Amino acid sequence: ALSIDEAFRKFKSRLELNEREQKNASQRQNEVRDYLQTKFGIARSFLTGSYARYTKTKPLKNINIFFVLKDSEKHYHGKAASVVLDDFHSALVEKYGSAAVRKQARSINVDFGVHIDAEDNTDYRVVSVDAVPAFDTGDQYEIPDTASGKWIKTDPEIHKDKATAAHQAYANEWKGLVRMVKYWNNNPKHGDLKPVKPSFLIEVMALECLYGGWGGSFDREIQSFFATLADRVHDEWPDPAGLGPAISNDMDAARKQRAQQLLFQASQDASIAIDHARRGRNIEALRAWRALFGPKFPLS
Ligand SMILES: Nc1ncnc2c1ncn2[C@@H]1O[C@H](COP(=O)(O)OP(=O)(O)OP(=O)(O)O)[C@@H](O)[C@H]1O
Ligand SMILES: [Cl-]
Ligand SMILES: [Mg+2]
Repeated sequence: ALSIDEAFRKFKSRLELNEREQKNASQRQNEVRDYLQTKFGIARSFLTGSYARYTKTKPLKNINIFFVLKDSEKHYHGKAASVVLDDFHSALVEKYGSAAVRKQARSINVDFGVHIDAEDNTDYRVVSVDAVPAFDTGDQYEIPDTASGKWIKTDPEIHKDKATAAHQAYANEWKGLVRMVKYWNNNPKHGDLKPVKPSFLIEVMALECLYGGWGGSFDREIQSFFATLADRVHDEWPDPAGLGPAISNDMDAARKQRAQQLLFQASQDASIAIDHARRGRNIEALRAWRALFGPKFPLS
């Protein structure tokens, strides 16, 4: 019979990237890069965002690939964001069909048609990539921004370095706790709209909302993490690197109130699980944790 710690560590391992998934991400990168280089001047590409920080939850969706545009494409830098995104969109629809391709704020999503079963298993295949037109300006990158109509600065290496620093200060448990809350945020039980938008905001908040080092127990850490996220979701959350626009403006007021309510509900659901465990009702506690997170949380 599983202890609470044993169950959380199994959950954590189920959310870790493995070698077969990595090989699949690399293969999709080759496929999309080789194609896009026939349509645009692209010097190089790279896997980035949460995928590269080991903070992307499962199943693996919306893996960012920056496609670094050559000087021959510099005309795009002085044009509206929708122009380069339109061109990337049309190219990718031509190859993958309209149903598979979706415009996003700072990327085009390509969905490979990989089946996600009800247990969140894909036979070790990535679900989709976010294709990002990008210019390397020297100090950082610039990518298209639908909200402003223009281009914004981003340095994913600052995000990576600070995720690594938080993780080292948290006894190597920070990244896993982030992936667990992102798994909860993705739970179909919440409906069509996730509690927190974008998912990246959970990680930005966690840089401040996990603190004091690792406390030693997953269940208390998760409870307090949810409670802190509820209390702070209305704060301003700038780009931590100080380069791009704030991360906290994608939710309108009603959406943020809902975010706070669902995060607080999660903190209460976690408290119930903690109370079960305190009283020796261990299979009851595991059932409470599974109802909160979803099927990847184990009962045995
Ligand atoms: N406002 C911003 N300013 C600068 N960089 C940003 C901004 N928003 C996002 N980023 C960078 O772009 C990356 C991709 O954003 P995206 O929303 O696609 O999430 P992601 O990395 O896939 O994370 P998740 O798995 O949580 O969705 C981020 O991880 C971050 O490095
Ligand atoms: Cl959403
Ligand atoms: Mg993404």
